[PDB]
Amino acid sequence: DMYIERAGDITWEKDAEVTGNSPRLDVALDESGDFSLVE
Amino acid sequence: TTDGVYRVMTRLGSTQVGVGVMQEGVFHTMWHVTKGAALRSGEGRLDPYWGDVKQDLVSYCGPWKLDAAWDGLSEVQLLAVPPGERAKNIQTLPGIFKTKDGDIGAVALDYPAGTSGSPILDKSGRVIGLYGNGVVIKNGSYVSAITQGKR
Repeated sequence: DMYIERAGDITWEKDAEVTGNSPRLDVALDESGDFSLVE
Repeated sequence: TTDGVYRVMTRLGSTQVGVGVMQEGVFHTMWHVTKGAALRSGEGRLDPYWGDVKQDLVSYCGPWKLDAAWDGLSEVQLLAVPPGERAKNIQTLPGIFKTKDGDIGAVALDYPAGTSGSPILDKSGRVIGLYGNGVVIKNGSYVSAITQGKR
């Protein structure tokens, strides 16, 4: 019941919206693909 | 078949569960979007070919093709495809998931869950990873790994 629909080209856009922090975090990745913070 | 970014929909009513990347005739998304189910593409059927739950990635019709990686310095662009919204580029400078197996770029952007699988791009337009597997740091501040596979 799953289908796909084209949404756009894979292109860099000159002068795009710029947002978001850049945190540095210690993490562990378990067998289930779950990231978790570590200290 | 044609290269591009795609919505991943499911069928009453149609919902967007994810996003993926078509490249070199292979469709790439994250495992938790499709759980490896077959995808319909027009009259055609895309069958899962490679998948890994730990990486949370899956490729259809062939092996994983995307191999570009974050340079650790430059801003990137999340090519977000939110449900009901046209594709839009969000520029950001990645933070870093530091793991015992090395550093993985990460983007502190919080888009609806149907945006999982959206490609993250470098300045040449190469897909350096997919959006939507990550961690929360404090009160829903979601940060997504830049998840990339092996070619």
